[PDB]
Amino acid sequence: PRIIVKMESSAGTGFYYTTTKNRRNTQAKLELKKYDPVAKKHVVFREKK
Amino acid sequence: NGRDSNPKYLGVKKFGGEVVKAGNILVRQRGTKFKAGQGVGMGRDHTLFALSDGKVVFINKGKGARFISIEA
RNA sequence: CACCCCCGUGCCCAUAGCACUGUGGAACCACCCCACCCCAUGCCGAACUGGGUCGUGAAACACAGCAGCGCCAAUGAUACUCGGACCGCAGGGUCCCGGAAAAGUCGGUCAGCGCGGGGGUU
RNA sequence: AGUGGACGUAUAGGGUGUGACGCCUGCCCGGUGCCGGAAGGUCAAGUGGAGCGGUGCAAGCUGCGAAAUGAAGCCCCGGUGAACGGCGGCCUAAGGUAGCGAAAUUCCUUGUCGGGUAAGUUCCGACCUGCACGAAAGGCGUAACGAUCUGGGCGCUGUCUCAACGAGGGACUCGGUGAAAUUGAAUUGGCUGUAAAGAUGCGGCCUACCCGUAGCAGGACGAAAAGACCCCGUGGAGCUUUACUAUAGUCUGGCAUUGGGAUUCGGGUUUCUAGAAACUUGGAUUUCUAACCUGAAAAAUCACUUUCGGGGACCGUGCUUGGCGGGUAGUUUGACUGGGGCGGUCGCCUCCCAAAAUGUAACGGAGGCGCCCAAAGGUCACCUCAAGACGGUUGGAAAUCGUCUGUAGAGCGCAAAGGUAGAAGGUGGCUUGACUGCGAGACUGACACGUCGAGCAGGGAGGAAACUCGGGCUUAGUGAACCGGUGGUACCGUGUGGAAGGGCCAUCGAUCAACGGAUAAAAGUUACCCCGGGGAUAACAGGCUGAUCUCCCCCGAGAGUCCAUAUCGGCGGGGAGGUUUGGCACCUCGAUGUCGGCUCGUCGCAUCCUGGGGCUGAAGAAGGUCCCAAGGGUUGGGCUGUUCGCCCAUUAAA
RNA sequence: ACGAUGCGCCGAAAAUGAUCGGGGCUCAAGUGAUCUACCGAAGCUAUGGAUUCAACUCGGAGUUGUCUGGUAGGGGAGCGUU
RNA sequence: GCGAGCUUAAGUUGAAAAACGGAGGCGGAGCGAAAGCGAGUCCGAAUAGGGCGGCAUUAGUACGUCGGGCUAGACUCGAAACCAGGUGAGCUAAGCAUGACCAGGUUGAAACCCCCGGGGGCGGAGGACCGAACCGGUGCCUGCUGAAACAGUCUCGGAUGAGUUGUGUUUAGGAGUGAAAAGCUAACCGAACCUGGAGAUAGCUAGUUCUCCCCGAAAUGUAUUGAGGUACAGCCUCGGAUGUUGACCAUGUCCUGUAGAGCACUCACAAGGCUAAAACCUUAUGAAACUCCGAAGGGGCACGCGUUUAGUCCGGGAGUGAGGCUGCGAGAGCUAACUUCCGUAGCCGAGAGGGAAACAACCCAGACCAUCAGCUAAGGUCCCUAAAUGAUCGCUCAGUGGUUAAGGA
RNA sequence: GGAACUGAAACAUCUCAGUACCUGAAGGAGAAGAAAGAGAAUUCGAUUCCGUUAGUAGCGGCGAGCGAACCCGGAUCAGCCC
Ligand SMILES: [Mg+2]
Ligand SMILES: [Mg+2]
Ligand SMILES: [Mg+2]
Ligand SMILES: [Mg+2]
Ligand SMILES: [Mg+2]
Ligand SMILES: [Mg+2]
Ligand SMILES: [Mg+2]
Ligand SMILES: [Mg+2]
Ligand SMILES: [Mg+2]
Ligand SMILES: [Mg+2]
Ligand SMILES: [Mg+2]
Ligand SMILES: [Mg+2]
Ligand SMILES: [Mg+2]
Ligand SMILES: [Mg+2]
Ligand SMILES: [Mg+2]
Ligand SMILES: [Mg+2]
Ligand SMILES: [Mg+2]
Ligand SMILES: [Mg+2]
Ligand SMILES: [Mg+2]
Ligand SMILES: [Mg+2]
Ligand SMILES: [Mg+2]
Ligand SMILES: [Mg+2]
Ligand SMILES: [Mg+2]
Ligand SMILES: [Mg+2]
Ligand SMILES: [Mg+2]
Ligand SMILES: [Mg+2]
Ligand SMILES: [Mg+2]
Ligand SMILES: [Mg+2]
Ligand SMILES: [Mg+2]
Ligand SMILES: [Mg+2]
Ligand SMILES: [Mg+2]
Ligand SMILES: [Mg+2]
Ligand SMILES: [Mg+2]
Ligand SMILES: [Mg+2]
Ligand SMILES: [Mg+2]
Ligand SMILES: [Mg+2]
Ligand SMILES: [Mg+2]
Ligand SMILES: [Mg+2]
Ligand SMILES: [Mg+2]
Ligand SMILES: [Mg+2]
Ligand SMILES: [Mg+2]
Ligand SMILES: [Mg+2]
Ligand SMILES: [Mg+2]
Ligand SMILES: [Mg+2]
Ligand SMILES: [Mg+2]
Ligand SMILES: [Mg+2]
Ligand SMILES: [Mg+2]
Ligand SMILES: [Mg+2]
Ligand SMILES: [Mg+2]
Ligand SMILES: [Mg+2]
Ligand SMILES: [Mg+2]
Ligand SMILES: [Mg+2]
Ligand SMILES: [Mg+2]
Ligand SMILES: [Mg+2]
Ligand SMILES: [Mg+2]
Ligand SMILES: [Mg+2]
Ligand SMILES: [Mg+2]
Ligand SMILES: [Mg+2]
Ligand SMILES: [Mg+2]
Ligand SMILES: [Mg+2]
Ligand SMILES: [Mg+2]
Ligand SMILES: [Mg+2]
Ligand SMILES: [Mg+2]
Ligand SMILES: [Mg+2]
Ligand SMILES: [Mg+2]
Ligand SMILES: [Mg+2]
Ligand SMILES: [Mg+2]
Ligand SMILES: [Mg+2]
Ligand SMILES: [Mg+2]
Ligand SMILES: [Mg+2]
Ligand SMILES: [Mg+2]
Ligand SMILES: [Mg+2]
Ligand SMILES: [Mg+2]
Ligand SMILES: [Mg+2]
Ligand SMILES: [Mg+2]
Ligand SMILES: [Mg+2]
Ligand SMILES: [Mg+2]
Ligand SMILES: [Mg+2]
Ligand SMILES: [Mg+2]
Ligand SMILES: [Mg+2]
Ligand SMILES: [Mg+2]
Ligand SMILES: [Mg+2]
Ligand SMILES: [Mg+2]
Ligand SMILES: [Mg+2]
Ligand SMILES: [Mg+2]
Ligand SMILES: [Mg+2]
Ligand SMILES: [Mg+2]
Ligand SMILES: [Mg+2]
Ligand SMILES: [Mg+2]
Ligand SMILES: [Mg+2]
Ligand SMILES: [Mg+2]
Ligand SMILES: [Mg+2]
Ligand SMILES: [Mg+2]
Ligand SMILES: [Mg+2]
Ligand SMILES: [Mg+2]
Ligand SMILES: [Mg+2]
Ligand SMILES: [Mg+2]
Ligand SMILES: [Mg+2]
Ligand SMILES: [Mg+2]
Ligand SMILES: [Mg+2]
Ligand SMILES: [Mg+2]
Ligand SMILES: [Mg+2]
Ligand SMILES: [Mg+2]
Ligand SMILES: [Mg+2]
Repeated sequence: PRIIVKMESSAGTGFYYTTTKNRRNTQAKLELKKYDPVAKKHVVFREKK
Repeated sequence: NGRDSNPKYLGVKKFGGEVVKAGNILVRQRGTKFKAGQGVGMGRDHTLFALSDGKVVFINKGKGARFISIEA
């Protein structure tokens, strides 16, 4: 198995994926950050995958 | 044993009395063996590089109180 | 920078610091003064903090004395060493020239320079 | 095709292993093999084609494509040993039935006792503590047999003490014929030193008239075969197997050769008062004789006919499927390494070594990493830690609170060094800069990688702002390149338009850890060995060293009743010699023959005898021990290849 | 009488034949201190001579200086044979 | 030669001679992954860069010669092997068909017949006995450039059987045959021979010849199925450009944590006082991984305030990547080694000449040539053997000189 | 029908190579040949051979390496029969 994993993060409207490790450790489900790809402003990123 | 690790050629890369271009690296260090005077800015691994072109000068009362300024 | 003194903020960057200690007083600063609220304490207006006089120089702080402590610190002499030139089988060591500490003694100091302001001799 | 088995047919033929005869042949089906079973698991092509897509106006064409159904075979379950085997280490399937045992098996080992010899490492018989016996890779016996091996005894011997005399064929001399391996060139001595460390050839010193001839076998590291031992070569070959890969062969499903039919049909169509006759597309047993195979009759193999006889749509063969496949075949089987092997190591981080720049080796001295953290980040704001003493509730050396001291004696996620008190340590509020596009400048590296990085854009986050954010105090938390997966993008996309496929940006797959990484895919063995090389490199011998070995000397505790030193000398120290086991790797792998014996010897002296002494715990005698002394001398046998050692029996002494 | 020291004695045995290189040396040829005088190299100086380079002159030549140990190697000028 | 252009190939026509032949090649524009834009271009949402032109527009191209590179035997010789198609059973390993051979002597199985399994006769069996041929090779010796490429004398095995032997014949290369050694297969069988592939490959060895001039190395670093081999640096040389940038030495400045030295922290540790002994004080010490300290030196910069001549880059060719000693400084070792591994200087490698008897490394001194010239270095001056049996104050009477120490006198 | 050394610095795909070799048919030659083609201009108009395109395209453990064709230029050019 593994503990930590490399999870992906698609934007609302889905153009992009930033990919970085979380860890099943403290993060038992949560994955909600933000970044700017195709749109100007940084947008919400649901790092579920 | 018989193990060992690569050299990290650290040092005072630029010695006082050396003109320096902006972005020249002047001291390499594990930490703040030098503490960066006026004109200099210290990086992530605590190497400190000049920002402004000019002469390099050592402020140095020592005992962790050594600083590197650059004079234009 | 007329003379002192206070509040602050620098340079310096323990020869400036500690302790013993004495002066200080509503001028400055400081505690005490109260707290539903601004604001805050992972409990306490102790800390921030907001509303103020008395009171008091107690404590803290400022300023003087102070060589018990720390801090600095020669000269002199070495240690060591650059070059030169040697001995000992060896560990090791010597000589010539020149650079030369560390520790200790002698002795030095409870500092030294600014800038703005406040109140004094009215 | 044809043959052998075999013109044989289960009392025969093939294979495997034991190896007359005798008494016998125990335990253990767990793995492996094989033989049975075959409820279930898995498993190819094929049958099926539900759906997912292109491309066309569409008909249609076309790329993928499940579920179910598909054999052997493996997983599973029994069993099988005169199957492969196992029957031991202060739980495994079991743990040794008989018989034997110091063995052809015994390391310690010359085991202990007895036998035999004056003396027995051998041998024989007992014992058993069987390193490391054992029952058809057979256990225990066995008469007879053996150019078999071992031990003994008789007999006789020149095997020997110890050699002598004789014969003949050489050998030698004369005449005739007359080669060979070899050969840098030779005007080619002894010592001692020196040099690549074994000198005729370099140094000194000694000796030596020129030349033969018969002899010997120390030297010329003599001769001969570019070491068969050892190491190396990304050499070779033979052999092995549960290394890899294939594959003859071999088993299995489907299709063709290959067919009528009855019989049960999950189903097809037009057929008809949920229904069945014409009929199947198949499958399934069963059966049939024209395909085919095979056998008998004047016509031996073959063809005909066969009153014919048997099998039979199987067997055989063609394609294709999946399995078995050391029988065959082609190969893989790492390096460093004070010789190879074994052990260890292979990448990154920290310190010392590292000789005050950077750098620097070692199978040198120490230890870490193959990750973590949704907050251990960004920012804003706020706290200050060990430890001690006095005092204290159930606790008391150390819980917890309270005062005093407290540039840190703490902490910093893991290892340490640096660093840190105005914080990187501790504690909250907000949110993600754990951003996209860039990169002036440098550090570092052979490259390739790697490190740091001001500032600009778009846009965020915190702060009232200055400002700070493109990860963590820092230094480890990692692998180019190829081949592919997933999401975007709209660059190529072969006549054109599309699509298939490809490119790009993102991301995923690596103890490829032998960590710059030979393939997608790989172990042994050689003593039957072969080649090419190496004194680049071991075994011997010489050399250098001298830890270990041999020896001496100093001291002096005590022993010696007494008295250190007649003798002996703790615990420590100093030297010598090069004889031991070594280290090192210097000459020698186009060759330096190695252990023991035998034969010749010669030298040292640290002296076993003999000679001269001193002291003595020397009355005498026999001694002890030290000094001077190398002329000579120092025995014969049993045991073992032995050196050695033990023993017999003597010695001036062995 | 303990001491510092200068030069020496003992301590101090290996293997074919000895030795400081030999002779021989104290009636110094040992030694420590000084001072000369000479020997002594392919180093340096003299005379002659030729190359490499470079300046300097005339349409390689000549002058002045200078240089010339050499393995793997790089460069250059040339001699011999068909 | 022609030059912003330059030139053919195949061929055609001529040949005692060469011309024609422009298909085609190179220069002229680059950036990009490509579409594609174009002195601009890729990355990107615009500005920060990369390559590129301007600028120095550095002129190209067809030949010749030569240095290198590639590919092919590719400087020459040299494998053990592998594969293909053949040739071989006239040797030898077996089979088959068919013929032949085995003196002589010993022993006396059954069966058969008498007297009671036993005795007698009789008979003539056997992988029986002895021993010639013959077949075979057991032990010593000789032979060992042989008489002989496997024998000879003597000794030994069998010798009616699983025997010997003729002829003819069959079986062969991963194949045959094998009472089993991997033995035999035409005198080298763990895979014959011949021809061929084929000049296999060879990171391995050896060898590579005419002369003179000039310069002159390396045995280091990193990477490697790498270590005795290669790649890239490092060092050499040739040419072009640059133009003192070099180099030593001096001044100025900065950086360093060694020697030493110290305990202020860490480990250790020496005698005491103090005390529920950690702690504490007086005194006393060691430290590669201890540092309150801390030189000499050393490195970077700048100058040249001073003598010198190297340097830098760019293009062609290399080799070297095995080092050896000594001294100093460390590690490893035993404070061993002509030991092993690093730093550093010098020599040797690549070095001649004088000294050190001799002697790559030590001490002196870098050989252009010639001289029957002079001064010197190290080292020397009794004879060998060149040069003071020099001078002056001593020292040692030991041949010390001309081989150590603790210790004694 | 069909190698293997060899290269790949090992070695399986790969190459070495349809090389060597064996075997068959045949001639002075042979083969091939008169487009159900190349190809992208609605061109070409049999086959063979040279130059070239060109180491371009492309194939490849995308490794060692392997490598076209069209256009165009020449040599020769006849299409005939069922
Ligand atoms: Mg170790
Ligand atoms: Mg002084
Ligand atoms: Mg000096
Ligand atoms: Mg010195
Ligand atoms: Mg001095
Ligand atoms: Mg057997
Ligand atoms: Mg015994
Ligand atoms: Mg025995
Ligand atoms: Mg037995
Ligand atoms: Mg006995
Ligand atoms: Mg016995
Ligand atoms: Mg058995
Ligand atoms: Mg047996
Ligand atoms: Mg017998
Ligand atoms: Mg026999
Ligand atoms: Mg006997
Ligand atoms: Mg006689
Ligand atoms: Mg005679
Ligand atoms: Mg004669
Ligand atoms: Mg004659
Ligand atoms: Mg010697
Ligand atoms: Mg020598
Ligand atoms: Mg001689
Ligand atoms: Mg001579
Ligand atoms: Mg002889
Ligand atoms: Mg050899
Ligand atoms: Mg060999
Ligand atoms: Mg091999
Ligand atoms: Mg098959
Ligand atoms: Mg298959
Ligand atoms: Mg095999
Ligand atoms: Mg190896
Ligand atoms: Mg350093
Ligand atoms: Mg090195
Ligand atoms: Mg902070
Ligand atoms: Mg920034
Ligand atoms: Mg911004
Ligand atoms: Mg705001
Ligand atoms: Mg995609
Ligand atoms: Mg790979
Ligand atoms: Mg590597
Ligand atoms: Mg053999
Ligand atoms: Mg050799
Ligand atoms: Mg050697
Ligand atoms: Mg040896
Ligand atoms: Mg030995
Ligand atoms: Mg030889
Ligand atoms: Mg020889
Ligand atoms: Mg004696
Ligand atoms: Mg006596
Ligand atoms: Mg007596
Ligand atoms: Mg003797
Ligand atoms: Mg005199
Ligand atoms: Mg003179
Ligand atoms: Mg001279
Ligand atoms: Mg000269
Ligand atoms: Mg002249
Ligand atoms: Mg020269
Ligand atoms: Mg010279
Ligand atoms: Mg020369
Ligand atoms: Mg440019
Ligand atoms: Mg040319
Ligand atoms: Mg050349
Ligand atoms: Mg080249
Ligand atoms: Mg060859
Ligand atoms: Mg017989
Ligand atoms: Mg008998
Ligand atoms: Mg025989
Ligand atoms: Mg007999
Ligand atoms: Mg062959
Ligand atoms: Mg076979
Ligand atoms: Mg033979
Ligand atoms: Mg070939
Ligand atoms: Mg190498
Ligand atoms: Mg290179
Ligand atoms: Mg420069
Ligand atoms: Mg300069
Ligand atoms: Mg020290
Ligand atoms: Mg240094
Ligand atoms: Mg200047
Ligand atoms: Mg070059
Ligand atoms: Mg090397
Ligand atoms: Mg070295
Ligand atoms: Mg040691
Ligand atoms: Mg050495
Ligand atoms: Mg060595
Ligand atoms: Mg050499
Ligand atoms: Mg030299
Ligand atoms: Mg010399
Ligand atoms: Mg000498
Ligand atoms: Mg001489
Ligand atoms: Mg020599
Ligand atoms: Mg020499
Ligand atoms: Mg030497
Ligand atoms: Mg000298
Ligand atoms: Mg002279
Ligand atoms: Mg002199
Ligand atoms: Mg004389
Ligand atoms: Mg002494
Ligand atoms: Mg290869
Ligand atoms: Mg191969
Ligand atoms: Mg052919
Ligand atoms: Mg032919
Ligand atoms: Mg023919």
